[PDB]
Amino acid sequence: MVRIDVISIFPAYLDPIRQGIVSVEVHDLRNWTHDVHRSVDDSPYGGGPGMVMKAPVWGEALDEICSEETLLVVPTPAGRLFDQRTAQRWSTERHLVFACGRYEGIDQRVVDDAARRMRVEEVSIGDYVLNGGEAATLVMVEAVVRLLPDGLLEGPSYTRPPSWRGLDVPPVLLSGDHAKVAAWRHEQALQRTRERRPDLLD
Amino acid sequence: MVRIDVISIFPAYLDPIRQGIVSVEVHDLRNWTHDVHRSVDDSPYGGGPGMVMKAPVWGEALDEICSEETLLVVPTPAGRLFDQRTAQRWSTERHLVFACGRYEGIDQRVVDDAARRMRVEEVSIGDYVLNGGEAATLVMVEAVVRLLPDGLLEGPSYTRPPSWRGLDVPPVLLSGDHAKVAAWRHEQALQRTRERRPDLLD
Ligand SMILES: Nc1ncnc2c1ncn2[C@@H]1O[C@H](CSCC[C@H](N)C(=O)O)[C@@H](O)[C@H]1O
Ligand SMILES: Nc1ncnc2c1ncn2[C@@H]1O[C@H](CSCC[C@H](N)C(=O)O)[C@@H](O)[C@H]1O
Repeated sequence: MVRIDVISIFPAYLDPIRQGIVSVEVHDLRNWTHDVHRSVDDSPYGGGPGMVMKAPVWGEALDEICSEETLLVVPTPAGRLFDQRTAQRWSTERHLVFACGRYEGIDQRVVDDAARRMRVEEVSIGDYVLNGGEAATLVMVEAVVRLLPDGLLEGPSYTRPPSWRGLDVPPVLLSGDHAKVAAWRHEQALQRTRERRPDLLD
Repeated sequence: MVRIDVISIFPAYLDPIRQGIVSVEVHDLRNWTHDVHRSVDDSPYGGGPGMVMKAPVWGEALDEICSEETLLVVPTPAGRLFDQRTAQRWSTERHLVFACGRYEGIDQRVVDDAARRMRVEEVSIGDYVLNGGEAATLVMVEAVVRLLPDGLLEGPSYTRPPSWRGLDVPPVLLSGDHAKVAAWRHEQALQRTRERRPDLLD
């Protein structure tokens, strides 16, 4: 079984995450604060464009939630790119903890302290900016959980009816020789990949 | 104002999307079915590993929801990569419709028919596989809405206290000359980018 914990100051954003193999629990980071303000952020050392999430609150939360078996994931635009191989690799883990940042991110010493006792991966889901780690956590959790018990883009798929609004299903798919269908699909996959993702051809 | 419509067979997955500039409405695709089964999928022409979403249900839904001003987004792993420039560009639109696929995706003629009357972008959020377009829609909507009224990864940030669990904030950030802080941050950004995203240096 894989146990998944998510820590966030917007726990309700993880509501879709529910939709004996996997367990999910979402925690409010403000539960490990001790001040009337329930403060989780503070001013950046060196100056900066926003606030930074405090280390003591995070360390206290991670002390309670994680153990030596934990793989701690920190969603961040400064991370390694999430990919299918990463999702497969994480699917074998027994305990994933997703630490969701907001503001400008989490004080670096949270990760440095955690790495003393567990494994930690900082991961971006793509080259675009979100407000927080929660949506990235939804994507990574879904990608992983769907893996529990070539290199061309996929081309177009069709289903019935054979004609719809003057647009016909390509005849080779209707008149089906397996070899001809595969050939047609490979050509479509290659053209699509050239058009949309030339990086995948180098 | 930007009006955002999402169409999905799992409308509840778009619940976080709520958290005079932007309007969001989620629709159940099965509302445009007419059979007792509320069927939205059918067998792939040419053979295939799964079912394909029917065109007539989608065209009927898109007839009701879209107009000539609409930019229709189809989340798909076969799409162009979503990026920050795309999110900025979409933030200027007046009407975004997100067509969420499941199973093996949507019959290609849905996109071909829609492109007769509107603009259509097929977009992937990254090189990993989800079950459906709904989580990708959460990411793209968040990236866009946060834009409404260099090229190195960001390095580490710190906030108080200056020492925590034997880990000190780097002294240059505490003893702050603006030029020295910027220099230190540029070096950290460069090393981090080399380590985690060498593709960004080519
Ligand atoms: N592409 C991405 N992948 C993973 N997490 C991301 C992400 N984009 C943003 N995040 C999450 O969002 C948090 C804040 S990033 C946004 C910072 C702030 N709004 C600003 O002025 O830019 C990060 O710490 C990370 O947890
Ligand atoms: N990286 C990505 N970016 C955008 N949409 C994606 C995506 N990965 C999956 N999707 C969405 O998920 C839908 C089904 S893809 C999964 C297909 C099926 N479960 C299988 O056997 O592989 C796509 O049509 C698209 O809407």
